[PDB]
Amino acid sequence: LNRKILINSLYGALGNIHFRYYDLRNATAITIFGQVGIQWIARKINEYLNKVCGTNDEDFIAAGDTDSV
Amino acid sequence: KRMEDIGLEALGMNDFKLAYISDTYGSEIVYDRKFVRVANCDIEVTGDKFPDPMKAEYEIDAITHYDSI
Amino acid sequence: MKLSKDTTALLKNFATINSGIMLKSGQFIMTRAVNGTTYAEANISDVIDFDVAIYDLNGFLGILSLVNDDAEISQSEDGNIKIADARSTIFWPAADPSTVVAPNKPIPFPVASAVTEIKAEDLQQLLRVSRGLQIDTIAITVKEGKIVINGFNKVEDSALTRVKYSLTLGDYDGENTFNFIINMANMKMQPGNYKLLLWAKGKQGAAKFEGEHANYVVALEADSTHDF
Amino acid sequence: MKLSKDTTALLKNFATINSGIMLKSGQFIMTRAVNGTTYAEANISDVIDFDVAIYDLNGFLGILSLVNDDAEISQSEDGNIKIADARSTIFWPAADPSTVVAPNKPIPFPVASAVTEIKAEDLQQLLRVSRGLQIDTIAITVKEGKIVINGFNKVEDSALTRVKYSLTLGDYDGENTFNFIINMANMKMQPGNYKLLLWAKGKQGAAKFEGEHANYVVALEADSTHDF
Amino acid sequence: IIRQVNISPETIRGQFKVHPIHEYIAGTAPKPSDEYSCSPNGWMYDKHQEGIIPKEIAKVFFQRKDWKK
Amino acid sequence: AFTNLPSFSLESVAQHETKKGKLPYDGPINKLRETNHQRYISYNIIDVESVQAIDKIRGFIDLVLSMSY
Amino acid sequence: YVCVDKVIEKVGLDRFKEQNDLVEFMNQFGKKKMEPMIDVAYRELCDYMNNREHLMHMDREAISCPPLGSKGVGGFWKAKKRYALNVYDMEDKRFAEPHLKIMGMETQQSSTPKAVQEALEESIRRILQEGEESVQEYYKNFEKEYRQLDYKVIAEVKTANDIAKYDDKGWPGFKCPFHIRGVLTYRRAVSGLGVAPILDGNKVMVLPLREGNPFGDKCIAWPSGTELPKEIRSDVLSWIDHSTLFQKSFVKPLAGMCESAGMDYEEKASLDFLFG
Amino acid sequence: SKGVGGFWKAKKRYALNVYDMEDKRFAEPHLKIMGMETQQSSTPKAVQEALEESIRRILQEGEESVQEYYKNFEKEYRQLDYKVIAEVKTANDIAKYDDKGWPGFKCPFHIRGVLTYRRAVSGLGVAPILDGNKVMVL
DNA sequence: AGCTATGACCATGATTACGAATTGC
DNA sequence: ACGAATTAAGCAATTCGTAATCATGGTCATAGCT
Ligand SMILES: [Ca+2]
Repeated sequence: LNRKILINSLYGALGNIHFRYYDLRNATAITIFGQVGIQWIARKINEYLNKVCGTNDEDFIAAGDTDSV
Repeated sequence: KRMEDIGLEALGMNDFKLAYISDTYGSEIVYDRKFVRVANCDIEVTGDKFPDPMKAEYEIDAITHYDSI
Repeated sequence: MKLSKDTTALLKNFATINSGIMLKSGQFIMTRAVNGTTYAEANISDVIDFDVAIYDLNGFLGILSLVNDDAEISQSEDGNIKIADARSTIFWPAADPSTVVAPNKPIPFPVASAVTEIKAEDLQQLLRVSRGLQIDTIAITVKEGKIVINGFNKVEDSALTRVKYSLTLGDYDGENTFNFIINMANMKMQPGNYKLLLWAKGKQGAAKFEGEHANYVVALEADSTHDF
Repeated sequence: MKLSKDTTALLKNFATINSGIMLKSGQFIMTRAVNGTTYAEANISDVIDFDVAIYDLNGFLGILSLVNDDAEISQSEDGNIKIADARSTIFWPAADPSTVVAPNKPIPFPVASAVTEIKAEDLQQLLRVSRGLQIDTIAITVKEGKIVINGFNKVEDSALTRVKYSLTLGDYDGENTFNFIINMANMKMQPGNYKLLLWAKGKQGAAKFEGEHANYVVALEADSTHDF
Repeated sequence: IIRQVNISPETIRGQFKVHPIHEYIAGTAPKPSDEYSCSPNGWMYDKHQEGIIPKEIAKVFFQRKDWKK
Repeated sequence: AFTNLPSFSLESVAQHETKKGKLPYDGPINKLRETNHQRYISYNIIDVESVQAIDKIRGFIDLVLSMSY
Repeated sequence: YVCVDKVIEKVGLDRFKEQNDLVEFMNQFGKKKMEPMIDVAYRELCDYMNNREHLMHMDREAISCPPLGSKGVGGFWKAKKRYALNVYDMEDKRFAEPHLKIMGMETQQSSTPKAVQEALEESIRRILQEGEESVQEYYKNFEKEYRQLDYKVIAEVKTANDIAKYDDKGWPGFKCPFHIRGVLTYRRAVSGLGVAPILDGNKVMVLPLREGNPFGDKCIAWPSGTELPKEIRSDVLSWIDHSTLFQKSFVKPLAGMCESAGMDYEEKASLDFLFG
Repeated sequence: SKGVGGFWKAKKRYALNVYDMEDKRFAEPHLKIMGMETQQSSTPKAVQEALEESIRRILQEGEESVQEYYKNFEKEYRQLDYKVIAEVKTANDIAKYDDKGWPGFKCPFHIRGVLTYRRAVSGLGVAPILDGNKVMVL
């Protein structure tokens, strides 16, 4: 839990203007790549489930947030 | 600061550029508009989304800089 | 005074138009709309010897119907109306004539551009449908040599291109074309047979419904377009 | 197609169930309530020649009552409703069939578990009395070897044991027992004599009022217990 | 206002009895004072002694009048 | 300036005062570079000339010089 | 603001063969009554306050008045900081033509389209210069000619976000504010055309459709700057309530202004012509 | 059974009858819920337990069980303790609204209750409602 | 003397924008 | 809109209450007909 709170504190720190190494480009790249990754996995799950089930254009994904889905 | 922390009023003028100017000139100043250089500028940026002044993602391609001198 | 049943039946329909009235001497009863949109006239068989302005005319009629027909109407001692019954006496306040909106002279109706007639049941059905389907404008026009009346709602259509009601009134042999617009607020005449006269010239138009007892005059909206 | 006056009365009684009732080609009409707690149907002599869905059926009937019985009702050039009389033409907006909550198919009511007959006078008295005593729940049950219908109150009595109304209905030699109840939002049948049928299974039941003109079906609430 | 009635910081001579606004607007309130001028806020302003802010305002007004002439 | 124009866009003020109309253009700004680059650069140069003209007629740089001196 | 309705009447309008003569008499009696009155008033004020000197001078800045021989009203007031004056001689600058000094109305405001702004300014000029009948005829002819104007300038424009909004196959979901419902209608109409779907945050033009439309909605919304597919655009153009927008943006301000000046912008067409 | 198994309500609002969690097979299924009223602290404790059990019945038992338990808890609600049924939201920005112990401009419900408690008896020297604390509202 | 159609009202219902409290990845 | 010296994990989301505004049901009042 100590290590986890440290790691989770890193992302919060990287968005603080008073951080020594703050760069808005870096934080926005992290978060936008998170968005793109979760939606990419969403699309891949949708396609694979459509193939395996045999039907098409069906949204099998209930809902996803960040890493969880 | 010392007069401030003892609650004693300190006179004079606080800002010092004005005091420097007053002592440096004193008399009224005669000027010619030609010698002072005024640069009138504008830029043009092309971007899909509305360009953001704060982050400036897009490139710069058109600059106009008019010099009076 | 002694007012018969027919006179009361006539002037209650007139009371529906204008609450007040200005009963003058003679055998001619007149009413005008407060906003001057409808103007009604009738001739009665009762003698009138003094003039009086009535404000709550409907209550006056309620009192009259409450009492016997041979009740006598007089100028009361307090500058008001006195109703003497066979056994009772009633007092009714007299309104100031300046506070009653009444015509100052009979209106000579000009030469009618169009002449036709409408039956009692036709007008009755028209009024009931008018209350039912929320129509507020009625257009009198021509269609294949026949004069027709249509219903339009100004609230939903200001251009009047949605036919909701339509009736055929009579034949029309001519080439002058017309389309008159009447608001439903002026269609306040009593049920009964009527003769309809239409007059139009430039931006001056009017209509007249004359029945067996009473006559009504209705203004025409400026949106009406005629070719006379 | 023309609608008889009896058809109009039946349509108005059916309008009570739902302000908007759809119509189909044929001679069988049918509807349900918005919450599905009451259903009705009828077999009328007149045959409808076109499908149409009406939203303000009460208003439509009120307008229809203003014309003669020989009025011809049919679809118009724009898919709306048009009523042609001898001299008049009524336009009515045909509603979207989707925006009317109407039953999809006629209900094949199963075999009745219980059968009796309610006289016209009984229902006529009960419906008017229920308003007087503020009775909003009325329960039919089996008592002393007979079938009787007693009314209670619910606003202050959640136990449903405070007895306010009682009515002896008939005899029943049935070993099956039950206490069915109906709210007054479901009692909308017109005065008349109806065969009353009762069905109940699993955890739900229903009651049926079949008549010489129309049939009604009413739901039975949660407290309507049956021991079959 | 600043010129005709001195509102310079140092010309405050003390407080003045404040009446309701209606008394001042209707003229019903008595004359405040003859020695020093007053304002509806109710602070005594010197009449005999000229302030500094109205002096500057008068100087700028005179310069404006001369330059407009 | 004490002038309350309906909109403070450069085109609006230049039209109101210099009475010189901007050359009309087609499409959106972002595609304007790739459609007519000549037109794009000429528009930017005109813009700078228009601000120079409003300065010349109103005479504001001289005003700020007179202020500061 | 002074000189309402008394001084001019007290003397008589008959003394003015020309509106300019009325303006000259205005100047004459203004100079007659201005300096001594204001002088003694502010003298009383400074003496009451007993200050060193008095430095407050009045000066007639703006003079408005209805044009002579016309039924126009000239000047009215709507509310605080909302007023229009038919000014003639502003700060000693005689004008050959009237100047409509307007503040607070929709004319200078850019919420309405430029055509609507021009129409509003013309209506204001009409109510202040000639009067009722001209306002009526102008209103009628503008109603006649409004239907032919481009829909790009006579329709609504609004932002669009949360395109889904619990779409549920056309179901409004979260009470589509008369423009997201139009977005849904446009999406349903263009089904099969392959056009670009509407995205979040896009500016969309909205056109209310006539009642009983095949679209199934009394409004439609397509991305602003684009046009509805001509195939469906012709249909949406046939079903337009130019009236709805007209009563929203144009009729309401005219009604408010006319009732603020004792006027009526819709002809009543009474029977009084036959009454006399 | 007749249980739904799992259901959703909105973004970050869902309830699931989890059987295994990270390769840990559970002897009996246990409820996993994120967002609804049984995790929101502001909802009352007794209400928390009641609606948590109702959610469990929804996810495992079925409609009839939900109706039966709703009727049972409707019966049970009247004779419960006052402290265990109340919203427990915090309070902030004290000087925005207070006057004579009465609500001010845009006074929230909990703050209105706080001011009413101020008017209640007072003068006993009990701890105040200074911001950062938690208060039950009734 | 009473039923009933309709205007007013008084509150009621409904929708919108904004502040606030609380989760949860 | 120039105060001027300075400082410390982030965002997306729901849900409720309050304040503003428009549409309307139940009921009362008016009244009109029988
Ligand atoms: Ca997780």
